[PDB]
Amino acid sequence: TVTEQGEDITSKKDRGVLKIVKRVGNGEETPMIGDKVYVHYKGKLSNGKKFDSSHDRNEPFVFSLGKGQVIKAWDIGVATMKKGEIAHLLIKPEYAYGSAGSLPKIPSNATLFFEIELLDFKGE
Ligand SMILES: COc1cc2cc(OC)c1OC/C=C/COCCOC(=O)[C@@H]1CCCCN1C(=O)[C@H]2C1CCCCC1
Repeated sequence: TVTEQGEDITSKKDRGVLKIVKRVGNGEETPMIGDKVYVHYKGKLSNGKKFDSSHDRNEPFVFSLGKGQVIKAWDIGVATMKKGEIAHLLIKPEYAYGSAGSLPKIPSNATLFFEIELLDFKGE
């Protein structure tokens, strides 16, 4: 395998967000912009120095798709997913925290990795 694998799901096609479907989902609907979305996730910096998971909070993570409550990669990435799907996302800094970073958690120009399971979504 290669590092830069997965489908480029960016609009600009700059391979900034690469997606692999690891578990196929059910039903033909993906969420609409503005839908409330319910997920479980495991995330990390590619340097392995930091890790975050919804399981640490012992409850699904909920956000409104496409409202910028999460990094760009998530708004783009979760919009592509079916209910029940598990996907991996490899994310360059331009679709995460950029050259400014987000200290102390996220250094400048960080690459991020997430596994996300789309549990459900509801039209608000
Ligand atoms: C567990 O707490 C955090 C988790 C992430 C980022 C954080 O601040 C940048 C962060 O600090 C508290 C702030 C939370 C508010 O949302 C920040 C935006 O977070 C995000 O957009 C993405 C996706 C949704 C789950 C959290 N996200 C994060 O990047 C995590 C990081 C934490 C470090 C490992 C890689 C993931």
